[PDB]
Amino acid sequence: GCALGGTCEDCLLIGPQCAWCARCDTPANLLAKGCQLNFIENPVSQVEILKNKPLSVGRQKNSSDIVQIAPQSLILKLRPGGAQTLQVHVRQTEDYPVDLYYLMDLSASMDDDLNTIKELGSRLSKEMSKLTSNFRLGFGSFVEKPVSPFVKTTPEEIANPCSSIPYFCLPTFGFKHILPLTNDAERFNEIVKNQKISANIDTPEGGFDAIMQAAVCKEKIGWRNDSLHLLVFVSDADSHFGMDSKLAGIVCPNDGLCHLDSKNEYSMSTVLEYPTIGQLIDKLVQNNVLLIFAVTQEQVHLYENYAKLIPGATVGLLQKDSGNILQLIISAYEELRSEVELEVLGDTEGLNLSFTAICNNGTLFQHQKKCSHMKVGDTASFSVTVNIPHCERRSRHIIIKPVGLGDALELLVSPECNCDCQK
Amino acid sequence: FNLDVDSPAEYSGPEGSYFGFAVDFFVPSASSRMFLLVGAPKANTTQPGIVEGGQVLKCDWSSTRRCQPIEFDATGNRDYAKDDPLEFKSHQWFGASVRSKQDKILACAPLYHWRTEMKQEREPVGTCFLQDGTKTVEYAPCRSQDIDADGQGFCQGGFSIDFTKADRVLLGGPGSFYWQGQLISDQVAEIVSKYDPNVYSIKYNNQLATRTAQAIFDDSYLGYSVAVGDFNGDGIDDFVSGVPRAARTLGMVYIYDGKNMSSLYNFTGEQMAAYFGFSVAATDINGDDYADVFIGAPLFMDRGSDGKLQEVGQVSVSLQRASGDFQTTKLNGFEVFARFGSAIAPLGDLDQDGFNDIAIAAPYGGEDKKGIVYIFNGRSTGLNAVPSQILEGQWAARSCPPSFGYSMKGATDIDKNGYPDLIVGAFGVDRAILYRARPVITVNAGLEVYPSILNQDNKTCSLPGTALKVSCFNVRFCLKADGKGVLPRKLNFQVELLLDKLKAIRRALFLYSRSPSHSKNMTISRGGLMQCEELIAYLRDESEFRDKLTPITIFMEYRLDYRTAADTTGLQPILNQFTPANISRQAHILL
Ligand SMILES: *[C@@H]1O[C@H](CO)[C@@H](O[C@@H]2O[C@H](CO)[C@@H](O[C@@H]3O[C@H](CO[C@H]4O[C@H](CO)[C@@H](O)[C@H](O[C@H]5O[C@H](CO)[C@@H](O)[C@H](O)[C@@H]5O)[C@@H]4O)[C@@H](O)[C@H](O[C@H]4O[C@H](CO)[C@@H](O)[C@H](O)[C@@H]4O)[C@@H]3O)[C@H](O)[C@H]2NC(C)=O)[C@H](O)[C@H]1NC(C)=O
Ligand SMILES: *[C@@H]1O[C@H](CO)[C@@H](O[C@@H]2O[C@H](CO)[C@@H](O[C@@H]3O[C@H](CO[C@H]4O[C@H](CO)[C@@H](O)[C@H](O[C@H]5O[C@H](CO)[C@@H](O)[C@H](O)[C@@H]5O)[C@@H]4O)[C@@H](O)[C@H](O)[C@@H]3O)[C@H](O)[C@H]2NC(C)=O)[C@H](O)[C@H]1NC(C)=O
Ligand SMILES: *[C@@H]1O[C@H](CO)[C@@H](O[C@@H]2O[C@H](CO)[C@@H](O[C@@H]3O[C@H](CO[C@H]4O[C@H](CO[C@H]5O[C@H](CO)[C@@H](O)[C@H](O)[C@@H]5O)[C@@H](O)[C@H](O)[C@@H]4O)[C@@H](O)[C@H](O)[C@@H]3O)[C@H](O)[C@H]2NC(C)=O)[C@H](O)[C@H]1NC(C)=O
Ligand SMILES: *[C@@H]1O[C@H](CO)[C@@H](O[C@@H]2O[C@H](CO)[C@@H](O[C@@H]3O[C@H](CO[C@H]4O[C@H](CO)[C@@H](O)[C@H](O)[C@@H]4O)[C@@H](O)[C@H](O)[C@@H]3O)[C@H](O)[C@H]2NC(C)=O)[C@H](O)[C@H]1NC(C)=O
Ligand SMILES: *[C@@H]1O[C@H](CO)[C@@H](O[C@@H]2O[C@H](CO)[C@@H](O[C@@H]3O[C@H](CO)[C@@H](O)[C@H](O)[C@@H]3O)[C@H](O)[C@H]2NC(C)=O)[C@H](O)[C@H]1NC(C)=O
Ligand SMILES: *[C@@H]1O[C@H](CO)[C@@H](O[C@@H]2O[C@H](CO)[C@@H](O)[C@H](O)[C@H]2NC(C)=O)[C@H](O)[C@H]1NC(C)=O
Ligand SMILES: *[C@@H]1O[C@H](CO)[C@@H](O)[C@H](O)[C@H]1NC(C)=O
Ligand SMILES: C[As](C)(=O)[O-]
Ligand SMILES: [Ca+2]
Ligand SMILES: [Ca+2]
Ligand SMILES: [Ca+2]
Ligand SMILES: [Ca+2]
Ligand SMILES: [Ca+2]
Ligand SMILES: [Cl-]
Ligand SMILES: [Mg+2]
Ligand code: NI
Repeated sequence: GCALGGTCEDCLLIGPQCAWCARCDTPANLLAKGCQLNFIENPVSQVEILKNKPLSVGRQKNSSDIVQIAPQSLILKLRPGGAQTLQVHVRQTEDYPVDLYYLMDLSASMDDDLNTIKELGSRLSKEMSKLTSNFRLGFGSFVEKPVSPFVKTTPEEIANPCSSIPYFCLPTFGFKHILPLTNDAERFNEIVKNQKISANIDTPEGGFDAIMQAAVCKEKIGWRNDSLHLLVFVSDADSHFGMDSKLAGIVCPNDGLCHLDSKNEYSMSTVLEYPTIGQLIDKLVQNNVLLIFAVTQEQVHLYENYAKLIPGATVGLLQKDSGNILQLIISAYEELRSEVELEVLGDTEGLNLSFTAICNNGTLFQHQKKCSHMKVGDTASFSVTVNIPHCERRSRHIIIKPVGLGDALELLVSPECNCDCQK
Repeated sequence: FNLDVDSPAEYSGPEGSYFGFAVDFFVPSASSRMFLLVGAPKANTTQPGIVEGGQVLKCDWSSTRRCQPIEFDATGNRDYAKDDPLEFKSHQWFGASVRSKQDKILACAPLYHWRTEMKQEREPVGTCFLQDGTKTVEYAPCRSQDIDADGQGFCQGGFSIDFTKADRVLLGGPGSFYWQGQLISDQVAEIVSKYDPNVYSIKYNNQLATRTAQAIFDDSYLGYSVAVGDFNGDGIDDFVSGVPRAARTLGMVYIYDGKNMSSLYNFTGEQMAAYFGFSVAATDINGDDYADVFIGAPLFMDRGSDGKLQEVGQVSVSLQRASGDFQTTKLNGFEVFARFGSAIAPLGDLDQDGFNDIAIAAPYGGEDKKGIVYIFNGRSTGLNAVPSQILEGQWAARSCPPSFGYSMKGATDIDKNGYPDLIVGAFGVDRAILYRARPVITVNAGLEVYPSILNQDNKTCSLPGTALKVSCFNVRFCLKADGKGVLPRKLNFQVELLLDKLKAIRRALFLYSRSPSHSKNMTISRGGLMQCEELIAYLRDESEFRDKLTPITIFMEYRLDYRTAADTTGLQPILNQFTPANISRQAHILL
């Protein structure tokens, strides 16, 4: 239907298959008209490879010589309506740095837990040494926003929140960053012993506040630029979110910013709302943090449904004394070593994209950008189709990168609507 | 689409008091003037030794816009014994929820803490202060003998309140029975009659309340939001409440019978932690005299074209059928992280077309996150999914977001124009804005071109100046307009005509001016028969154009004179949305 539309510029807008002869008709029918190829103007969609460095496999002694995605830079010229399929290849290296941050619930019901984690840091680094040479571990603690109605506000219960049992408990605190992740596993053990239990709470707890801060505060936590950013959430109860703090008179939404004071403590646990899952996702993805839910059976199903929405998040069944936390982290790590999922950043609300996952050699999944059950060193190919509905103003920057990895593929998508005869 | 954004009424309050956290209308009976009710829950009071007790301001609409604080309670904390406080009115958030019915005003303090008559505790039972014409009492149904968390100690009664059509109060307290939640309903007669300043735990006889349930129902937050409407067809308003943390943070909305507190229907969310039940509303949107359920879930995430989840929020529209079933239709947000569906306020018939309308706000949307309120119109099929008007915030953030639209109230004709108006609260910048509705003009334009089949060799009409006659025809246009409410009986329109609109050589033009265009001012009357003006147009000579194929389109356009047809205050009326301001006919050539 190019014969009814066509102006050279407007002739190309009515359809991606349309063309102008410097009458608006298809390039095939223009040849029958007698129009020459140099007269036929077609800004056909095309790709221009800029950086296509091959995937580096095997133990690489040089850290700046590791390539886990191919290609890396692509200028994509697209015709309004026309489509283009990109071949993206991703593969994880054998030796890659790993950051672990042990974020733990310090409710009184986690007391029996504390007696078993006392020598985890050394034990964990021992086993993780087999899998990676570069492993740094950190620590953090959370309970709940220290404001009514979440916590009792009587002067005796504020001083000691376990006064009724009675038991010696520290006052309720939102979140306390304690140990920035380092190689010294011996320092980890010393700190676990110094920790004390706070209030005994059978209600959901303010764990979500800690996750936001543990992801955003890059410097104060100490996330390495090219490593796995593992966040181990260890709790035995549910967690408040979003407007749950409306009961406390907290009506100001979380800004997704760092608010650790000089004492390494969440200063805004009485000012900002709990983060929402929509917010947590936006920050965990931006900060490249892989979340691991280590919860008890009474919370597994609940946190299982949370992890479905959060890309790169898994769960694990924790024992009541948490004596299998070592067995959970490593097994969760090995699964991430087998998972390869794609991400798209900075793209458009209006751009439509489709993904097909090509796991192994002869397996092709539709509507999937994630592969599993693959040993380290196996390749993972993806077909990303990009299409622009309208004409737009100018080019827009997009980034395609794997989940958990630092490597990324830059996309410069520039539309074309003008004619060569208009110059 | 008929809300005036040019010159709205802007009300403000003391900084940090959250002026606009709760807004409502206040209209006493008969001749008495109109007022606005803005709740400032963090406002300083003159109560002895009480910081940020909160207060509700009665804003005046006549002349100046002064708002005088209403005196519900000037007293400080009463004592159980010597040097042993019984209550803690400090930071109680009084004015967090303000509901008004006729002469009655009901404000509440959700964070009102109270000492047990047995041991020295500090439990947020929450309290309320009902105010009649002359009388003023205290209403704290959770402040009872049922103590601690397992009881109604952390009830926070008054967290959400609403009146019924039979003068009955519906109150919600999320924290009752380990945060199962609770709906309590008492007659306004017993609230004032059984009141006793010396009694702290008043027992009501005709009380309707939800009982305690199993431990599996803990952490539900029943009574987070409330609304009223009839749903079993008995005349009595029934109780609708959002239960955001029910079904493992999936969200539910309970409906109890407003007669004996019996379960009728209940909805359930589709997405995890979307806060399904944050805000509920009940209004007949399709004009079938059946209350329709509106449920908000501002944290709802949606899949876009990019295949990426994005928090935009979602409002579910459940149309009530006589069969008893609901026709649920979901409505998603527009901007990311704007939390569309935080506040849902019925507007009544905003445009007076015949169907009630509604407003849904996205408090944290727009440029600089000022705030956006969307207006949706109702129709026979249901709720028109596309908004007809967008209200934008105009104020920047200080430390907390302006929250333009966090709480709003409409369906009350304050200026007596025949059209209900709207109050939008912005506590983040301590403001409250009253938007006035504009009168709607429905205009039925008409255009007749006879004959439409022009004979080029006809040559009937004589042409002044030359002896050569030309082929001619008639152009006839009529204007009729009529509206509802208070609006001028005389309306001035400016009618413009264009012959051969689509085509370049112009093949047809009028006789008197020899020009394709024709301007004519037209003063038509409201509700009268369409006055009509006819004019003669002729076709050009055959030798002046060779285009005999393209049809000659006769185009007419009209626009209302808003300046001269404006209200005494300057409130200009508006033409209807769907009705086109321009129509066109065409003519042919036999060739
Ligand atoms: C809207 O959605 C809501 C949410 O689900 C629905 O409201 C709920 O409806 C269900 C179904 O009716 C209710 O469950 C019932 O709960 C009562 C609770 O009774 C309590 O008090 C008793 C004394 O008065 C006490 O004995 C009960 O304790 C018993 O149970 C516990 C363990 O559950 C046990 O330890 C005890 O020893 C007792 O055995 C309890 O504290 C319960 O009595 C009901 O029992 C029914 O089912 C049993 C099955 O064997 C049967 O024997 C009974 O005769 C009875 O038929 C039932 O379980 C729930 O309480 C409601 N929730 C709330 C908050 O009100 C609602 O139905 C939905 N509406 C619509 C229209 O669908
Ligand atoms: C609290 O008050 C309410 C209302 O005042 C009481 O509700 C009444 O409940 C009794 C039974 O417990 C009902 O008595 C029955 O009424 C039947 C009416 O016809 C039924 O069957 C129809 C099909 O033939 C069916 O369409 C109809 O549905 C209607 O009622 C439903 C709720 O019951 C509702 O969901 C539907 O949308 C629709 O409105 C009926 O089910 C009759 O056939 C029976 O023989 C029996 O007499 C009353 O009608 C109810 N009153 C109403 C609905 O107004 C409730 O019981 C009270 N609670 C307590 C504890 O007493
Ligand atoms: C059909 O109906 C329309 C209305 O619907 C008629 O339009 C009006 O026509 C009358 C004349 O009959 C106009 O009145 C005249 O306007 C002249 C305009 O002069 C200049 O005005 C501007 C400067 O003054 C204005 O702006 C300053 C601020 O800058 C203000 O302070 C002033 O108060 C003024 O508003 C200039 O910018 C402009 O370019 C003009 O040069 C004025 O000089 C005459 O003395 C007389 O007042 C009237 O303005 C028209 N109104 C509209 C809305 O168009 C139309 O005539 C009718 N047609 C027929 C055939 O009857
Ligand atoms: C209602 O009246 C209240 C009067 O008590 C008003 O409360 C004010 O609230 C602000 C915070 O919004 C407080 O500002 C604080 O200032 C301290 C610094 O104070 C220093 O001095 C005190 C001794 O007075 C000392 O204890 C401190 O350690 C400091 O050394 C900051 O640290 C805080 O972060 C905060 O900014 C005001 O102090 C407080 N007023 C008074 C008199 O204390 C309230 O704002 C009023 N409500 C409204 C709506 O206006
Ligand atoms: C040739 O062109 C002329 C000019 O347009 C046409 O004259 C038009 O004729 C119609 C039909 O008679 C007129 O309509 C009216 O009909 C009612 C019927 O009762 C009558 O009461 C009116 O007095 C009038 O006749 C129309 O007004 C008239 N137009 C003009 C400008 O005079 C004529 O019909 C055309 N002839 C052919 C064969 O196409
Ligand atoms: C003639 O009237 C039609 C309406 O019937 C006008 O159509 C409008 O077109 C614009 C295009 O951007 C839309 O944004 C409007 O929503 C349309 N109007 C309606 C009521 O939907 C058309 O513009 C009018 N013609 C002229 C010359 O003004
Ligand atoms: C990490 O890489 C980012 C680029 O994404 C850069 O801005 C930052 O300075 C780097 N930090 C270090 C310590 O190299
Ligand atoms: C342009 As390609 C071969 O990376 O799809
Ligand atoms: Ca334990
Ligand atoms: Ca009813
Ligand atoms: Ca209805
Ligand atoms: Ca309407
Ligand atoms: Ca009005
Ligand atoms: Cl106090
Ligand atoms: Mg715990
Ligand atoms: Ni024709």
